[PDB]
Amino acid sequence: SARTCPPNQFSCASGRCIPISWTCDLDDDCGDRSDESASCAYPTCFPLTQFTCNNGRCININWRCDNDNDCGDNSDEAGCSH
Amino acid sequence: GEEFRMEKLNQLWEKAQRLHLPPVRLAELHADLKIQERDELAWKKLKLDGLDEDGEKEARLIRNLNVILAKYGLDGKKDAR
Ligand SMILES: [Ca+2]
Ligand SMILES: [Ca+2]
Repeated sequence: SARTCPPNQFSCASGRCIPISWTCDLDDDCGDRSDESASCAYPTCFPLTQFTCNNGRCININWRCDNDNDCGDNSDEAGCSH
Repeated sequence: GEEFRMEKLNQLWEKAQRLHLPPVRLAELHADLKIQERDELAWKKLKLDGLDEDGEKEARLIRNLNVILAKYGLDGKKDAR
């Protein structure tokens, strides 16, 4: 069989099925092992919904939450995030 | 690095150091972080497998996190401060 999943999604390690948007995003799934970086080659981490953490890092663009300024000298918050 | 291949733990680990904490605290924190690290990684695979969809494992994590928060106080702007 194909065991690669439709183009709208992707197949994890053992030919499973996970949504395309789960690969290179920030969450460690299992495309290759965690489909993070070692899959899409990480072109500037992810040019979809990204914010730049501590001195040029890449975090979720929607990590604001508190409505103030996140990463820069310290992390975004690590409070209301998760 | 090879152990911590996730920025989530990396940024939290350094945050504590940037706030200035003694080695005795950093040691316990590093240990506690390892418990969460493996747990989240396991939970990730679990969720894909369909082992936890109700959010029981994460609820347990939150309870443990409460202990951690009340032990190291690493929150920020929870509401006002
Ligand atoms: Ca991913
Ligand atoms: Ca924020």
